[PDB]
Amino acid sequence: SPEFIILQTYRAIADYEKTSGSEMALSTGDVVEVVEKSESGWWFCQMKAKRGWIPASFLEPLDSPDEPNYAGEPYVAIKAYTAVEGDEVSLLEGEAVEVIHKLLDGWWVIRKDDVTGYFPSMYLQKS
Amino acid sequence: LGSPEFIILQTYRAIADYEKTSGSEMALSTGDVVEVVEKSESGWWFCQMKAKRGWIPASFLEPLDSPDETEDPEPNYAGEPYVAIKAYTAVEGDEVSLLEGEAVEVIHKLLDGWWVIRKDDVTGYFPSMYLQKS
Amino acid sequence: QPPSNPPPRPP
Amino acid sequence: QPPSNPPPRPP
Repeated sequence: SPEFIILQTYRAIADYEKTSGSEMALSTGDVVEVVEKSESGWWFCQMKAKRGWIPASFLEPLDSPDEPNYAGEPYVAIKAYTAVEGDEVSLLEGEAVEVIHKLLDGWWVIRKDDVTGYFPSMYLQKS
Repeated sequence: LGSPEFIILQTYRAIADYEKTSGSEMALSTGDVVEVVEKSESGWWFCQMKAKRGWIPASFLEPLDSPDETEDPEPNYAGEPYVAIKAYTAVEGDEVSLLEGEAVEVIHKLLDGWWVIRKDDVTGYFPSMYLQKS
Repeated sequence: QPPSNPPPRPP
Repeated sequence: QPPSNPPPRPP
């Protein structure tokens, strides 16, 4: 794109429905960043960034829907957590566990004695 | 003046609705396409909605803070010569019908693309895109 | 290049 | 800094 740009920010005051592909829909109150102003009365804009933390598990790759560990890694709970779902594990602070799967969605598969199930990774620490 | 920088981000699609429980989170609707800024082993990912973009009517916007201060150029009641490059049939009672090639006097170049013009004793709105400077 | 029709009149 | 609570379980 261009070498330099001063981006101006404006607010939509009415709803707008696209009538062609190169346009953008607007809802009243939408905050937009103006990229280019044409004397035709059309301005090329992008919706102002909307961001924040979300759960990885609520996401999937744009394309597509997509091993046993018999020797788990030693971890210890740093905060008590009571199981909500039936496949979760209740732990008190200080209780050591075997981490079977360090899953990326924040719910690891662990084992302690004769119990196994899911537990928040944020509440575990290497032992 | 600022310097534009493109940060190539991995993209993912929301598979279910998510409702924010704290301020730094973001709501999701099934099907939303998001860009990933940072991943956390906590299972939380910092993302941004892939932004929509495109052409919109200037008239549907107002300045963020100074919405009462008009940004339009001043009228020029003396008029500036333009000619219609495409015929246009007035739809609204305040619009001007012109045939291709007719000369007019532009008296107000409103930012919204609907300019005020004068043609003999008639004054009204006409699409700036259908006009060309003489 | 902007759309090939004038924008709508103001809302 | 992510939120101070675990993410919801996968849908």
